[PDB]
Amino acid sequence: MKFTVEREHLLKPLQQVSGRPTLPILGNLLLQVADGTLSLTGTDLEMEMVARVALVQPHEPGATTVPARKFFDICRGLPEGAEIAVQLEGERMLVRSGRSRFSLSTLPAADFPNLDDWQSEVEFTLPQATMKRLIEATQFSMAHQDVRYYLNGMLFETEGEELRTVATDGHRLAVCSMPIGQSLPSHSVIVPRKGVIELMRMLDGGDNPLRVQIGSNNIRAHVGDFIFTSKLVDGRFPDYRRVLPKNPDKHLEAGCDLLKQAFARAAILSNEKFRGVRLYVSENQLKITANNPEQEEAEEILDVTYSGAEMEIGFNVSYVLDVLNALKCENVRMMLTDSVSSVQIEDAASQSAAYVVMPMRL
Amino acid sequence: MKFTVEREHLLKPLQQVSGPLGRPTLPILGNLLLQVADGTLSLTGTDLEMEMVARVALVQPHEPGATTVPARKFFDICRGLPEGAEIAVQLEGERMLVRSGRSRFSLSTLPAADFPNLDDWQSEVEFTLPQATMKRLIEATQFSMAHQDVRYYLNGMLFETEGEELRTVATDGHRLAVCSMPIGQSLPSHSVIVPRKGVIELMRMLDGGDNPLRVQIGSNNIRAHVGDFIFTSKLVDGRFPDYRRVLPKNPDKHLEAGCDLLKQAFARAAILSNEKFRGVRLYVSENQLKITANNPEQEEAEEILDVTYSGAEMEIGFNVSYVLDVLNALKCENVRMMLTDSVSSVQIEDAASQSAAYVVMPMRL
Ligand SMILES: Nc1c(CC(=O)O)cccc1C(=O)c1ccc(Br)cc1
Ligand SMILES: [Ca+2]
Ligand SMILES: [Ca+2]
Ligand SMILES: [Ca+2]
Ligand SMILES: [Cl-]
Ligand SMILES: [Cl-]
Repeated sequence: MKFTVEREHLLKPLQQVSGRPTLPILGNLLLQVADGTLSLTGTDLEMEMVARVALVQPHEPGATTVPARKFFDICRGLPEGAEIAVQLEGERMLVRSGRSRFSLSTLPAADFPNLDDWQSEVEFTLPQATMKRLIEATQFSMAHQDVRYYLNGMLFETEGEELRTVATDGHRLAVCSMPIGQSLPSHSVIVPRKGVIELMRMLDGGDNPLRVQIGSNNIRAHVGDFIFTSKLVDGRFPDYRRVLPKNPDKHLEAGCDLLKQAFARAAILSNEKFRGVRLYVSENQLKITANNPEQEEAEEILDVTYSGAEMEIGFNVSYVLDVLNALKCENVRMMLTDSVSSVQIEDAASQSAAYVVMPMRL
Repeated sequence: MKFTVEREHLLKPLQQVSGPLGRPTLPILGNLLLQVADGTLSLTGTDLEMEMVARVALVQPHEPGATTVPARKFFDICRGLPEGAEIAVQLEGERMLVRSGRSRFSLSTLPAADFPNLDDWQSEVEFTLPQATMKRLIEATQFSMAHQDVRYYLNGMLFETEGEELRTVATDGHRLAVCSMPIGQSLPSHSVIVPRKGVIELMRMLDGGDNPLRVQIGSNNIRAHVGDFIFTSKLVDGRFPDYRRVLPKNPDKHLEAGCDLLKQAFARAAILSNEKFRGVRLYVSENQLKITANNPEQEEAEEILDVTYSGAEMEIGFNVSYVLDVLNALKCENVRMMLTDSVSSVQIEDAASQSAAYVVMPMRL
C-alpha cells in the first residue's frame, strides 16, 4: 500500500472519520487503496464513517490500520501546502513530508471490524438544512444515560411525506416534522445519541442533499463522499401523539426573548439544586417568581396575550430555556390545561415543532 | 443606602470586583461590600489574601450607607437585565431590594461591619508603568509557576525592582522563566512574591487602554491602581530561589533558528513522544537540528531543520512540553538556544532580545 496526496485533501476526511477506545483497533483508522481511491474508515462498533479521497499520483493497492488521532494530528500539524507520502512497511506505516518522517504502528486490516451486513428497507433524500433543523429541534430532549436505553436516542419516523424526529427523557418531549416531497412508508426507528451527533457533524450546509437508507437494525446516510452507518436502538419508543395534551384550552402568547430573559433572571434566586420558577397567569399578564433557601426572592412581570382563567403553575427553568433556545422565535405560544398538567409549547408562527413539559411543584 | 445607576456603569465594576472570589469558605467571603459615600458607590471583593475595589460615580440621586450582598447573584442580576436598564437599589435591613422595570430582586445581606479588610500598611516603593508592560512581564513568566507545590512560594511569582527595571521570575523546580523591562525610573531594591491569584487579578485589571498602572509595594503588600480600580494583595512570606544561580555558567554553544519552524517541528515530534515523560532528542550539528521522538509503541518521529550553528556536535534530551511552552511565550521571529552539553540546562531567548530568558533542565532519555 502506497499513496502520495495533498495534506489539504486529507484534512476534512480525517476529521470526519476520527470522531479511550474499548478495544485498541477501534482507535485505528482503516486505510484502503483500491482503484484510484483511498478510503478511510473509523468505527466504534456501534457506528462507522467512511470517506473517500481520489489518488492521481502513483499509488499501490493494499490496506492497513493506524492510530487515528496520531495520524490526524501528524497530517494537521504539517504545514499548509504539504504533500504527504505514505507507505506500508511491514509492521509500520511510514509517513513522509518535506524533511519530516513518522513511523506509526499498525494493526492488520483483517482485524478491522465491520458492521454485520444488512439490507435497506426504506430510502429517501432530503436537504441537509432539513435534517439539521429536525435534529436541532429535538436533540436537547434526549435522555442521558437512562436505564431505559431507548430514551437515550432519537426517534426518526416517516409518515406521509414527512420525516419526523422525537426525543424525550420522561419529563419533557420534543417533536419536529418536515415535508420532504416524497411519499413514504410509515416507519419508526431509534438512532443512538452518538449516532445523532455524528450525523449532525457531517452536515455542512450545501444544497447537495442527504441520501438516507434505513434497515431493520441500521441507518445509513450518504453526503458528498462520506458514508455514515449506525446500528439502531431496540425498544418501543413513546408515542408523542399520546403525550400531547388532549385539550390545552388556555392559550398564552409571549415574546420569546422577553420570556427567556425573565426566566433567566428569576432563576438566579431559585433553589440551586432544583431550579424552578412559579408562573401566575392572569389576563394579558404573566408573573414569574423564584425563591431560595436564603429567603431571597425574584419577581418578573410580563405583558402577554392571555384571556382565560387564572392559574399558578411551576416549571423547571432549564426545560423552558432549552425549548426557547430551540425555537429561536419571535413569539411563543404556551398551551395550558391546569396547574398539575403538562404544557405544550410552540413557535406562535409555526406548528412544525412542539414541546411538552411536565410541571414542577414548588 | 440608596442608589440608582445605569446597568453599564455598574456591570464591568461588578465583574472586576468579583474576581478574587466559587464555593466561599464562609458566607461573607461570597459577598461584595457596597458603600455609598460622597457621590461614589464603592464595591469591594476579597478572599482574605487580596481585595479588589471599584469606585463608581453616581450621577443620579442617592443616599449614603453600606451593606454586603452575594457577589455572583448581584452580578448575574445586573448582567441579565436589558441593555441600558436603570437599576434602583435600596437597603431594607435584612434584605437589599433591586428594581429595574418590572423586575424585582431581594438579596440577603450581611453587615458591612463584618466585612473583612486588609490591615493598614505603608508603601515603600512606588512607580507608574504602561499596562502593556505589566502584561508583557506577567505573560512572559506565568506559565513557569509551580502548581500546588508544598514549597508554597513557588506557587507565586517573584516581582523584583532593580535599577530602572521591573522583573518577574517564575519557576516550578524543573524550568524557570525570568523577564525584565525598563520603565524609566530608579527604584530601591525589593523582591516580593505575589500569590498565584494575585497574578491573575493583576492581569484581569489590564483594560488594554492607555490608562497607566500605578504600583505601590510595602514590606508585606502590593497595590495596583488602574482607572477606577484598586487591587491590593498580601505578599507571600517565603524564600524564593535566586534565578542568577540557575542561568547556565558558560554556555559555549549558540544555536539560532526560526521560532515558528522550531515550534511546529517540536509540536509534530511531540505526537510520538512518551505521553507521560514527553522526551524528545535534539542532535545539533553544523547549521542543522534534528529532533527525534519515540514512544513505548516503538513509533518514531524525525524532523530536520536548517539552523545557524557552528562548532561541536552534541545530543541532548528535553521535555517537549517545557520547550513548547517557552516557544509559545516568546512569540518572535528567531530564537537563540544557548547550550553547554547533554547534562546541563539550556537557556533560551528571543534572538533579538535579552529581556526574557528561559532555563530548561535536560532529560536523560
Ligand atoms: N410512554 C413513556 C415511556 C415508555 C414506557 O414507559 O414503557 C417512557 C417514558 C415516558 C413515557 C411517556 O408517556 C411520557 C409522558 C410525558 C412526557 Br413529557 C414524556 C413521555
Ligand atoms: Ca466513527
Ligand atoms: Ca409536528
Ligand atoms: Ca532579564
Ligand atoms: Cl530550571
Ligand atoms: Cl525516522
